[PDB]
Amino acid sequence: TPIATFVSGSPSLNTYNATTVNSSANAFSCAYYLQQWNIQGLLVTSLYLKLDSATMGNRPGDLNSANAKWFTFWVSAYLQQCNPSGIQAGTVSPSTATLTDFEPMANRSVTSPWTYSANGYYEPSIGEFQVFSPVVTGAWNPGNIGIRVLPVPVSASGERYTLLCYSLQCTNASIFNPNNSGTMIVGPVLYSCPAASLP
Amino acid sequence: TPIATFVSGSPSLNTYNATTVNSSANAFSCAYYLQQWNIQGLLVTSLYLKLDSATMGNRPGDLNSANAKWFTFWVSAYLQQCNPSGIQAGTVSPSTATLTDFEPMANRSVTSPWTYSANGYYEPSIGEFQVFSPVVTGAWNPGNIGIRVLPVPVSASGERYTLLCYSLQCTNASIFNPNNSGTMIVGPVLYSCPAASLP
Amino acid sequence: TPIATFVSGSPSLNTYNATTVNSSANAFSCAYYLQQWNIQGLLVTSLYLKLDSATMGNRPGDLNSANAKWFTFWVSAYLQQCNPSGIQAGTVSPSTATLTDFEPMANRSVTSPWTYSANGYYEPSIGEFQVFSPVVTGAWNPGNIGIRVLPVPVSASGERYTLLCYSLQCTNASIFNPNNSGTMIVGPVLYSCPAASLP
Repeated sequence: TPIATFVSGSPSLNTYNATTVNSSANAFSCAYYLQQWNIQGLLVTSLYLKLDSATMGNRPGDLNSANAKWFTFWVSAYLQQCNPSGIQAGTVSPSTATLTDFEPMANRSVTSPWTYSANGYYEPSIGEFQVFSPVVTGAWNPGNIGIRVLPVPVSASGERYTLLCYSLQCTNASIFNPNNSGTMIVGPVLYSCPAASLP
Repeated sequence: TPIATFVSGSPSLNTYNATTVNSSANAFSCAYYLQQWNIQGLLVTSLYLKLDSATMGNRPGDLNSANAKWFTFWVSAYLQQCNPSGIQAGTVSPSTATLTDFEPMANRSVTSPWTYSANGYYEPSIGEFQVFSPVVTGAWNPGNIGIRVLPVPVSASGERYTLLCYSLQCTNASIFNPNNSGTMIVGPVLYSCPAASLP
Repeated sequence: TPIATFVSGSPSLNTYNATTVNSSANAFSCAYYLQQWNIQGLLVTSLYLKLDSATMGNRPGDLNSANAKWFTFWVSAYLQQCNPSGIQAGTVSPSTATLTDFEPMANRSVTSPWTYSANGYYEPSIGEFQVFSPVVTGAWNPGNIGIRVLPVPVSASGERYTLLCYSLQCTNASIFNPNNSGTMIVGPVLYSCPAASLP
């Protein structure tokens, strides 16, 4: 068809099956809801993200860990080969489309790639910047969330993949401090870029 | 079809038949031009807004009223049941589509709803933030317009609707002061989010 | 078809065949990569821009020239009649579409037009503002790039055209100072607005 779609994640944001690594290299479980479109070669991506002190995992309490403000989330079309944030199998429409139809076209501003790890922290300092106010509860007080978002080339086992990288940038240290209970939801974050291929 | 469209409002921005309520709970007539797309479940909305001292209505001159800087505009797909800003009947294409095809999908970050009034002021403090420089004339000097925009759940008579809420945030007090004559146009403001349904 | 596409420019950003004029009225050669969609009357535009001290042309070294921070780039659907930035012939799909299918609908906030020159500097002070961090090399240190982007009406020989205008706004003076060698890439800059016509 001229238009293909992909949907993945937890509509309730109550299943915490993806992964995000913060600037102190600490890995956490998170919830997400991902909706994507490939409209004749234009990739449109909608993303919600949620963290919850009760499900994210252990928060180290050393000063550096507790004061972390940035964390990275990766949307991938390569769920087995290059999937650092653990995007789940979802639903592609129509049946003749395949998830690789949702790869972004290569970023023409960046050609040195990130070497993929399962728990490595990558911090982009280039690209588009958006600003969100999050929905927070409890003692969590990150303030505004800045969002750096771009396609990034990623190398894994001699292959190159372009993924979508989101750097979520809290104004305040708060959510990675183990003394503070609460939750945070951000979205829907919209991002468009050229797709690698036509559907 | 895979794509449906809706167009409503005043192309000239010279018919002032919609309504906006400002932070002092004062209601004003405004002009708008609304163009929307439902592209296989992706809702894309383009909006222009205009205020004119000569057509907006009486501006109370108490300090609180005169110093108001924020005002809220509502795009609705429910023109009879939940239409706080008075969006006008328009044109849906194709003929097999219906305006409810333009409801946004529920915001997954917010589930406590706004109780609809015809003249109630609602102020979102969550969601995406955009920045526009307005087109102004006369003594109107709002400066930059910040725009908080998101889908919001709205309760009316036991039913729930998701609307698009725009909070337009003047840098300076100016346009609600009855001593100042002039006009302001902002747009085109673009906003995308998932639609509730496929066309 | 319901969807038409246009692609033009240098995928490598290594062919410098377009033109940008900066705030000191100095003209430079630049590289670009332009991908556009007309989705049933919605115009979506993706743009990369690159400058390189080695290919941009002579940089005057008077204080005013060297300290220039803003420069304007024009995306046009009128490659012969109104093409101030020198957008190159490209590829329209399908074969039944024509490049004029990519004209933006008129900006409803602005009706006084710019008088086109081949080397005139136009500076918009109205419209949407985005923020990018650029990819830079060498001694180039512009810092963040603010981007004012909007459709603008342009008059040429009694005809009116709407073009897309991008004002790229460096934080620091740097890239127009002839003492500083280096390069800058910004993108992909995405911009949507209503199209003048259906494909």
